[PDB]
This record gives sequence, C-alpha cells and structure tokens, in this order.
Amino acid sequence: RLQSLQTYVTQQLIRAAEIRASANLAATKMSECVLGQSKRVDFCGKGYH
Amino acid sequence: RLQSLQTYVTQQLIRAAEIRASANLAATKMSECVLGQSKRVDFCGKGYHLMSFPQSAPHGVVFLHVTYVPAQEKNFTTAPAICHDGKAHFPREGVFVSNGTHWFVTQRNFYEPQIITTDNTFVSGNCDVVIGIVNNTVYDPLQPELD
Amino acid sequence: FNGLTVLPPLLTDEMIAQYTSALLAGTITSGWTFGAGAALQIPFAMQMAYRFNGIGVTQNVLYENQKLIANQFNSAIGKIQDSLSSTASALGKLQN
Amino acid sequence: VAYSNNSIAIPTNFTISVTTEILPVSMTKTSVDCTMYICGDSTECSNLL
Amino acid sequence: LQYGSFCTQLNRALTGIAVEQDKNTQEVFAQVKQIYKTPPIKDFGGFNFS
Repeated sequence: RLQSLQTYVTQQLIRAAEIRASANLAATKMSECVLGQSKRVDFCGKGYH
Repeated sequence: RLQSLQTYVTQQLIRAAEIRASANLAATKMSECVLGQSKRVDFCGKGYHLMSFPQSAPHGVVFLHVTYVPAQEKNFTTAPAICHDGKAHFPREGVFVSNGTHWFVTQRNFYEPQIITTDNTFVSGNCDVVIGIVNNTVYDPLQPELD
Repeated sequence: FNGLTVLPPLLTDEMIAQYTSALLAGTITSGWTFGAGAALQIPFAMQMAYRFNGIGVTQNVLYENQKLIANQFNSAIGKIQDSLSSTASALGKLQN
Repeated sequence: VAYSNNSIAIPTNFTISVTTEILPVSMTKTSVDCTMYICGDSTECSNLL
Repeated sequence: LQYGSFCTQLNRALTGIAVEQDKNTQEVFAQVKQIYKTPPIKDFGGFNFS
C-alpha cells in the first residue's frame, strides 16, 4: 500500500510539472495574444495576428 | 534506508527541473530585457518596457524593469479620416482628434496636437466609403511658401 | 472514500468567467491599453486599423473594406459554434 | 469604460515605473555517499548492500 | 510508525500540487486589476461579439 501510494504521488508530481508548463504558456498567451498584438510567428494562430 | 534515499533523489530530480525551467526563463529575460528592448507584453514588467537591470541574488537574479506608463488621459472626439476635397485623408503616424472645435493629429501614446497637413497625412480614395469620416481643412505648407 | 478527497479550486467557474469577461471587455473597448496602464477607450474599427498597421497593412485597407472585414470576422465566429457543436476531438487536450 | 464610436482617451503625461522580478537560478549542490548513508561504515551492512 | 516520515512527506507533496493549481489559475486569469464592463450600446463598427 505504501509502494502504491509513493507511485501515485510520484506520477502526480511529474504530471503537475506538465500542467505548470502548460499554464505558464497559457499565461504568456494571455499577456502576448490577448493583452497585446504579438509579432512572434505562429504564437497566436496561423497568419498575421 | 534505500527507499528513503530513492524518495529523496526522485524529489531532487523533479525539483531540479523546476529550477532549470526558472533559470531558462531568467536567461531569456537577460537576453530579451537586459540585452534588448522587448515588445512582448508583460515579459519585462507592466507598462511599455524601456530597459532592465539585473542584480545578483542568493541562488537567483532580480531584474529591475523600467517601464513607461501613460498617466493623465483626456477624452477627445476622433475620426478615422478627414474629408478635404473629395479626398479622404488618413494619419501617417498617430490619430485625428478634436478639442471640441479644432481638429489636430497627435501621436497615439502622448498628446502632442499638430495642425493636420499633407506632411502628417496620406490620401486614399474619397469620402464615399469610409464610415465616420469628418469634413475639415488639410493644410499644405508649399502653397504659402510659394505665395 | 478510502482516505481520498477532492479539494475545491479557490476561484469558481463563475469567477473565471468574470475574469474572462473583463479581459474581453478591456480588449474590445480599449485595445491593448488596459494591458499596460488604464483602459483608454478607442473606437473598435479605429483599433482594428492600428492592428492592420501592426501587420504592415495600411489603415485605409481596413476602412475601405470595413464591412467585408466585419462580415469575415462574424462568419468565422459562426464556424466556432459549428465546429464545437459538431466535433468530439478538439477538447481532447482537456479531457485527457 | 467610457466607449463610443467617436471617443478616444489620450494620455497627456507618463510615469516611469521600476518593478522587481525575482527568479531562482540554482539550488545547493548536495551529494550523498549512498553506502555511508545506508550502512554507516558497517562492513557487514556494506557486504549486504 | 516504524516507517518514520513517509506519510508526512507524501501529504506535503500532494499539498504542494494542490496549492500550485490555484497559482496556475491565478497567473492565467487574474491578469486585470479591474472588472471591465462592456458598454450597453454594442456599436463595435459591425463586428459582433454576442
């Protein structure tokens, strides 16, 4: 049971780091795509943003 | 003891990846905010970014980000274009604004009203198509320079 | 039930919708200005003309084509309802 | 927002603001001699490990 | 109790994840200090946001 629970918490930490990386990108698109006009190619859809 | 040590090393590997992400972002701000002027919104503080200064910290960096913030806004009446002579005029830089009686052209981010001239404007087409266009004079400096 | 629980998020989906609503209203009334300071009102076609300058297109190209540009935008928003109401695999990134 | 089809707000002044952003760059380098942690110099434990 | 700290360690880890979910949402959505209302007259030049 302890081995099972250590395994669960380790998958959750690795999975939370993927969600943090995704949320950082989302927050950056909120600043650069919604609160601005980005000139960065393909950061805010395809075509000129 | 071996289960305890594996638990520590796994948590250190996961924690090291957060520091590596943070350090890559710090290196990116050193490039884009200290070594350049970024046009990326919020990347180098809030306001329009001028420059950043790095300061060293224990296991870290502090960026002191210098921004311009617009501060004392006034309302103006505005138009997309001026109708002059059948001709529709557009600003080259800036925007047309009225003080309630007189029309001017200004830069967008700091009120500096200028008389609307063929040097400030460009022409395209006529008064038929532009929604919200206003009738006004557009000055030409060459005419009185000759006269 | 086996000593396992789900904790609620701090913000409710109503509060996320209120933040999202403020971000839309800021952008359509004031363009990017609320992103850097106070929200400065600008007319919406006048803001789209600043966006066309930001992509190297001259602003007369917006004002001379304004009704076509509004129709292409309005039609492309209709396709978002059509797509989301028809599909099963766009929101696969969230369902995963 | 005081929006209309013909109203604009234009700033007549600015502030120069300086803000601080803090980023972690590193953590302390900690090594372990795993045999000395598990076995504390017991040769008997080292032969079992 | 013979296993020492392992449960406190596992709960600290799950608590840290739970606090990060709120931080993640706050950094994405709390990007404005003011709740902006859209005007009651929707005169956006023919662009429709309904």
